[PDB]
Amino acid sequence: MNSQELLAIAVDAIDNKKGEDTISLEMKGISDMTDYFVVTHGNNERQVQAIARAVKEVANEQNIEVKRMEGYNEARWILIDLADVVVHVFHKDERNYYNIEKLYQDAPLESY
Amino acid sequence: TKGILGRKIGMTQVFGENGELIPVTVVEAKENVVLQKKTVEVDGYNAIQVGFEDKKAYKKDAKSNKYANKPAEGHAKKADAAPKRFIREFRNVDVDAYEVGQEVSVDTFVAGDVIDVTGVSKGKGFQGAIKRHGQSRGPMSHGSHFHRAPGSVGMASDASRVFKGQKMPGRMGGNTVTVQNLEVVQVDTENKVILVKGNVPGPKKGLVEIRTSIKK
Amino acid sequence: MIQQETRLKVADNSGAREVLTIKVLGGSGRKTANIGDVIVCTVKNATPGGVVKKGDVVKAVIVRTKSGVRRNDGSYIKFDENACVIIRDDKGPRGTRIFGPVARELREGNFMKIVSLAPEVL
Amino acid sequence: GYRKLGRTSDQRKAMLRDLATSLIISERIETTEARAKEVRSVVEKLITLGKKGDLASRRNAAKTLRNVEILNEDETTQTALQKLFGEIAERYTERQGGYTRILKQGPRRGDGAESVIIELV
Amino acid sequence: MTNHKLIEAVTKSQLRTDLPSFRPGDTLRVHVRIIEGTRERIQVFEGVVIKRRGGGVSETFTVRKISSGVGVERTFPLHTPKIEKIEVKRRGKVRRAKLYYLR
Amino acid sequence: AVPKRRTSKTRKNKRRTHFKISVPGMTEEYKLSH
RNA sequence: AGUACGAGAGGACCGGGAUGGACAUACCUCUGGUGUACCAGUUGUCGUGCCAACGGCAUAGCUGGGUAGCUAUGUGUGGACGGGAUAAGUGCUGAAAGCAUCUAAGCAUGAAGCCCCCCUCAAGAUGAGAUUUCCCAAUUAUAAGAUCCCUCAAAGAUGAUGAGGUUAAUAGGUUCGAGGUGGAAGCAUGGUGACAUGUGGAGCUGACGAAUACUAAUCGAUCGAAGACUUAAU
RNA sequence: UUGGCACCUCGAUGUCGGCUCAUCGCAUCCUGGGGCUGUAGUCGGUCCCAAGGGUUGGGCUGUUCGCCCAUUAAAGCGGUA
Ligand SMILES: [K+]
Ligand SMILES: [Mg+2]
Ligand SMILES: [Mg+2]
Ligand SMILES: [Mg+2]
Ligand SMILES: [Mg+2]
Ligand SMILES: [Mg+2]
Ligand SMILES: [Mg+2]
Repeated sequence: MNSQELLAIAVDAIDNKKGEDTISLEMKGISDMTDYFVVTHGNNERQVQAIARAVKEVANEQNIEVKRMEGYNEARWILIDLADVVVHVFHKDERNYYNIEKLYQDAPLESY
Repeated sequence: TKGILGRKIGMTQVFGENGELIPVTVVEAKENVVLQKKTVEVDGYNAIQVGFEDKKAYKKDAKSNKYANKPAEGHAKKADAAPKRFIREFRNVDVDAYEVGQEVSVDTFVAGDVIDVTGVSKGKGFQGAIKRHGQSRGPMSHGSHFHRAPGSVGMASDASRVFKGQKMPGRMGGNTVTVQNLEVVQVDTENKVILVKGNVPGPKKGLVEIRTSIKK
Repeated sequence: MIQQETRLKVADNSGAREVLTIKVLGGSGRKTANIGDVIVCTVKNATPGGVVKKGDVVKAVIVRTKSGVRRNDGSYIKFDENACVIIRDDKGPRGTRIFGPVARELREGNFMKIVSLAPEVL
Repeated sequence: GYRKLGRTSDQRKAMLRDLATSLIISERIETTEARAKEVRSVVEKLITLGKKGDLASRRNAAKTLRNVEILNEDETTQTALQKLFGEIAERYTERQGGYTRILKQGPRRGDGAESVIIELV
Repeated sequence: MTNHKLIEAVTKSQLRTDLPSFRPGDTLRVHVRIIEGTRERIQVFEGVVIKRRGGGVSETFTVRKISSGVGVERTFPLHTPKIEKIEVKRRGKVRRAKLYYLR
Repeated sequence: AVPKRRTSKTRKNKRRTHFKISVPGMTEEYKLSH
């Protein structure tokens, strides 16, 4: 198994579930904790459970385990992690508050 | 089941497969022999009487326990042995097996089994009431004369006696304790050693008693 | 270790700088807390201009200690000060940007949002 | 070892240094049992420096042996330090340790204390 | 440790003869392998040697570093399999054998 | 902390059963001067 | 396991673990605390008309560290499940009075509670038990067998328990190792100098380990059994 | 519990809280069984069986008690000069 052969599938169920600015970052020459990140955001409190409840299955297709869904019920910022891919499900505006992309502005990024 | 006797030697550690540390004691177990198989028709219980360490033979001006005596010597050679120092009976073990005069090898213990250990404690002399039973000590400033002492003992002119199961000073130490459900790590055969995960009672050079667990 | 009437510090961009511990969230008469532990605090010193003023009770999380943690591989890690980070109802941080390292034990502690943001994990 | 003898450190370190010296001069003394099971050791570690005889041992054969006692044997004068490396060392050049010998006399009158002799061999 | 030699014999095939030498105050690097999944990477720790005790399998040391203002320390066993290698790259002079004046 | 009664003549003497002394050894008279 | 059930959302039964808080017990391999006969550093003043290499007292003269040993804030187990029945409460045949009905002749059911299962002490249990082997007379000596007495701790207020007594490795010492300190003295190069380098991971080392009869466990004394009687079977 | 009576004790029965220790009782605060209902589900409410074990740290005034922030499966009422 390998990561780069597993991120075109990672952008899959989040454009299926109609994610927006669904970009992806890498951390090869950055960090030693996780390879690549994926990012998104969503509008409605209803709309934020289905984006990531899907990812539960899609990790069971390759049969990699999931360990936590933080703020899932609260439905504000949610994080399913895999040590190679991460699904940061955001809100319409909290994306701007934390502003992920510019902390790691020095990130080779790719749009999808 | 199965049971072997031996001496506690020391304590060290080993590295597992995942580099994890596992702490271990080191049990030596040589020269065990069976000396009397039992019966229900005679005693009322089946068992296996076993003896562990060798000693010397009868002597005329004999003034130790190194050199054996005649009643002992008349019990070793019966089952074709030498005089044995320590003796114990094991009662929870199958008796159709274990013929007489043989030896008992550590090899009957695999690595990864489960056991329970039984031995003596260490000696503390005449000790108080808060090292022993472990209970609160009193103030040391603000004008106080109660520091390390057992406060009260009774109530009043009702129940003017003092009940029996009461906590006072005295002696704690060489009592019989057991430990349940430890693990077998590794089993040498030449040096005749068995290793156990965890620490077990007694002092060094003491005596240890090993047996299979009964629980699930 | 972190117990009642203990003064940690703060390592986030949320105004509160120093705090005072007054509880630990176990419950059977618990009397300490190490890394990975949700607690209750107040503030005793802030910065002018921010989002968490002085006199506000809040819950908070450890990230560093003088006493370390006993890794199962037979390894130990002890820092040279203490530190804390302030959180919210949604199990996530008040501010945004983390300062100073943290400890890897926070990955299996559902604090992945904070390793998601911090310079040096170690 | 490890005996205190009802005498605190600063006192015991000076009582065991007088015993080691006055013994050597007369080779035979009369003490209680306990003390002579402790100069059983201090003085046996003190000939083992006298067989070397080097310049360094004389420097550690003075940090326990006692101040220069101007002896007077037959028409002479010595020091307890130019008697220990010249004379005892030469008698005892071919044995191993064990050159002391304890001997039990009776008790005393006043305090009821076992009395023993100690000499060299 | 020749007591009766039964403990320093069993614990013989858990040693390793791969590791260079080092006294206190001798900078060196430490290539751990860290397992957080099906397979994971290395993540060096670098620093300066302050402590070393013991003998046998239970022989330890520790190293100090500063990292973005804060100090940190990690102490390791010498014979564990995690530690791929050790790389001593500098050497010094001191008069102590436990170093704590570094805080 | 103070005696409430008198001690009889018996209880005084039932108590001194063990309040005696002992004998030396006997080597041929010669002392056991090991 | 979103299945029984729930108007759907919600939600068990089932039964699987994973990780914990308080509490109770053994231990010292790790992390750490002490360590007053161990190792370096360092000020003041007395002792050698001084060189400082040494000692004494000044909280152990102060400071940095620390072996054996006892310790927790450290290191590992434990709580039981499982069964025998019993409260309320669920029932079935079944009479009462046809039918009825859980109690009346009957009879399954079912609570962390109760006795049994797990750990510890126990035959002065005068109801004083059960095996195994060893010892056997001319009041009377003495046998198996123990105690006095001397060397010591894995034990210990004192008694007692335990290891060993010259066919002997018990404690000490001597010769080798470990762990700890952190590079002696003394000569030799370099610096005007106080200093730093090299000969040399040096030298010293209390309590832990081994080997070795050089010292002493000498000498010698004292207690100590000789199977009753019927009434049966032999 | 506030009391009534004045039977022992005045040639001495010599003291309200809190600290240290513990011990019994249920008319049960939590856990454990169940019945009942408007308990659809949850959440309860009500009465029934049950004492094996369990039952928190701190601020103000003397504080016995009282009020208040903060946690907890729960933060029990009475006896024993
Ligand atoms: K208080
Ligand atoms: Mg006073
Ligand atoms: Mg005598
Ligand atoms: Mg003076
Ligand atoms: Mg009244
Ligand atoms: Mg009244
Ligand atoms: Mg009247």
